[PDB]
Amino acid sequence: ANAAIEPASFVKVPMPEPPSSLQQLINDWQLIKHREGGYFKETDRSPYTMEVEKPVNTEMVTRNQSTLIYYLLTPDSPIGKFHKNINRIIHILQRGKGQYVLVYPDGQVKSFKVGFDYKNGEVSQWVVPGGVFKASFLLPNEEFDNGFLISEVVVPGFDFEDHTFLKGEDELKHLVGPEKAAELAFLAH
Amino acid sequence: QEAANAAIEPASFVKVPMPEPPSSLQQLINDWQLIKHREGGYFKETDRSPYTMEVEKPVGNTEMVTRNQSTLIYYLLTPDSPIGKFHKNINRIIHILQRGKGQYVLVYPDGQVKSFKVGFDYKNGEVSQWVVPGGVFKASFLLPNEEFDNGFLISEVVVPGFDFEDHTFLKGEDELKHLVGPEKAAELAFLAH
Ligand SMILES: Nc1ncnc2[nH]cnc12
Repeated sequence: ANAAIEPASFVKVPMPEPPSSLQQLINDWQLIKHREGGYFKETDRSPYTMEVEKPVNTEMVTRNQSTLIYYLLTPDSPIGKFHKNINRIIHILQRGKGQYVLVYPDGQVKSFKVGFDYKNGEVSQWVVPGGVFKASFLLPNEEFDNGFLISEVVVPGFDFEDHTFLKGEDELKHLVGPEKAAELAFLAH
Repeated sequence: QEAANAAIEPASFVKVPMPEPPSSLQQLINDWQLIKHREGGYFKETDRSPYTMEVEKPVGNTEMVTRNQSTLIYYLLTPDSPIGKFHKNINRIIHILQRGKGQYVLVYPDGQVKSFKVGFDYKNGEVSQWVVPGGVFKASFLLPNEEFDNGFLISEVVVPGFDFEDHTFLKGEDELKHLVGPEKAAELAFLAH
């Protein structure tokens, strides 16, 4: 809790197209649609590898030390559906405004806003622990033509073998009860 | 080195820094509890991974060492402290533009010296995120802008996590000379001593 989930109109019913400025940026930077939704683009992957213990009795797997991506939400596709990661993820706000909703394994729900107006409780830099489900949606905002741009750094570096989607609203019901699950259903597959 | 090469051109602020920072920035400094950094500017370590990693460090001949997997930082340049003075780092550092505008000046051990601008107006060669290879000396300075009241705020991620052994900062222009023509160095002097 803390933020109050109130999806703008384009969040509930996404728009067919994003404003042209966001289109430009999308094409110039060659961002692509992510599995979760929104646009992204891995811009860095450490040349350094590191061995890491991973449960299968565990097993050693090797990953890059770190990975960086640009992640962008837009009226075009404003939601980044509920997904979980093995490693902690660092998020750095760059432009616009958005909101995050985290579902902890014990079933606790947390939601907060991302933006540069810290006085009004807007975070511009946040970390979400591995194992914690997360989703985020675009918040309307001028200043960045209704867009939301952030940078993400994963350590060890991202690897889909470490990524897992919330299995629909079902598993949501299991985690937060039906009444809450229903509320956050728009953020899941 | 894909960043568009930029023209090193300070402003009144840079060469003749202000006495105190402008109210809005000063307020941010107080609220976020940012401290003036050794190399200049203000900062704060926001996140230091609880998870660790063993890394091999030289002392040829080397030896293992434990490091936090990563460190996060808020770095801000203001008209009263507009320069991030030249300094190296064993590891690569990821930089992410957040507010304001600025310019970076790098000096590779080959003597090679690139310089680019940080801003969101990429249609003009400005970059919003950049990685500086360990080993390279980096300096940065403030660029007048209105969006962020002449401030320049970025975030830096270091992995392995920052340790003082990983840090060093060239002194005076002498070392700057034996890295760049004593001439080209003269120009890049305000980012040194
Ligand atoms: N580098 C990356 N590649 C794919 N999905 C990601 N999610 C976060 N970072 C990612």
